[PDB]
Amino acid sequence: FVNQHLCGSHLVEALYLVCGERGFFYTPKT
Amino acid sequence: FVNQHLCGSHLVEALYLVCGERGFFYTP
Amino acid sequence: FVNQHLCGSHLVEALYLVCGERGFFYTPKT
Amino acid sequence: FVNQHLCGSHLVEALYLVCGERGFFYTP
Amino acid sequence: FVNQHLCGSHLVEALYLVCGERGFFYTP
Amino acid sequence: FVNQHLCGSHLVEALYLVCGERGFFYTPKT
Amino acid sequence: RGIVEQCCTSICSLYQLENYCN
Amino acid sequence: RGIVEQCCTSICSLYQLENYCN
Amino acid sequence: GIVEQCCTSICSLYQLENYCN
Amino acid sequence: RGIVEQCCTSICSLYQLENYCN
Amino acid sequence: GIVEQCCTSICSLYQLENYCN
Amino acid sequence: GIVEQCCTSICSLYQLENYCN
Ligand code: NA
Ligand SMILES: [Rb+]
Repeated sequence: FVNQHLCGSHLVEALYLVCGERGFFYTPKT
Repeated sequence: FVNQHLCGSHLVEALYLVCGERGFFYTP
Repeated sequence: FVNQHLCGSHLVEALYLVCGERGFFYTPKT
Repeated sequence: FVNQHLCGSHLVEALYLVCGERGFFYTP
Repeated sequence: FVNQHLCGSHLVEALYLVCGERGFFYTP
Repeated sequence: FVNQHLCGSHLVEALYLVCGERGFFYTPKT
Repeated sequence: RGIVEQCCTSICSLYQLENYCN
Repeated sequence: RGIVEQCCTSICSLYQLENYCN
Repeated sequence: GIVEQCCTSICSLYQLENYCN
Repeated sequence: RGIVEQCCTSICSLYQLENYCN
Repeated sequence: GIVEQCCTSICSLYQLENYCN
Repeated sequence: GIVEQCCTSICSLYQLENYCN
């Protein structure tokens, strides 16, 4: 797996692969 | 035929721009 | 809506959502 | 079934790389 | 109908995250 | 064609257009 | 009913994505 | 005829995207 | 223009719409 | 057989993408 | 949180999973 | 290689093709 950096929509895009059958929560609040 | 998995790749990308600052939950 | 920053293809990608039924013009010339 | 909306998401992304410096108009 | 070209756009994007440091070949 | 910069997944994404009927090899090793 | 259903089998505007945020 | 038509219902090379720029 | 406005500084919803026809 | 086949006509987990790397 | 952890520093596979329900 | 060439400096069309088989 890609062990560097993952910003913008690609951070959200990766959460769709990693979870997949589970779904993901994305909370950026500081 | 309209695909569960592939279509959902754009839905999560769009919700990133639409919600933005607040956040969002996803469950397929 | 996301009130920060929007560069590269994501700037063009957002113009497909925001407009949608209208289309968009993209002119970068300095 | 081939979808008007979803396919167009890659068309606008590709035209960003193909045209590049010059620019482009889109109308669906 | 499930499209050879469009589906492959997400496959190459996912292989970028899955393989990552090692690398990958693609042939359609 | 876009003669500037092309990083992250977009570098891999462009290799799918440019090659297309050929495929592409992506080797990042320093 | 549901974002999955309502945005894949017919197109969605920016106001119905605002129905599904947080 | 049209990018919509000609690049969704059959695949498109990098030269026919060059037909539709600006 | 488009890039000057939203990539350099903070952009908005109802004006990247400005770029719609 | 093949990533093309096995990840387009049915969904793929992160472990079968690991079958196709380098 | 999510952004603090993976966009600022090096992220991982089995913990961006942490964010799955 | 690939990243050294196009992410660090200006890339081109007919040589990111170089990476096609
Ligand atoms: Na797609
Ligand atoms: Rb990016």
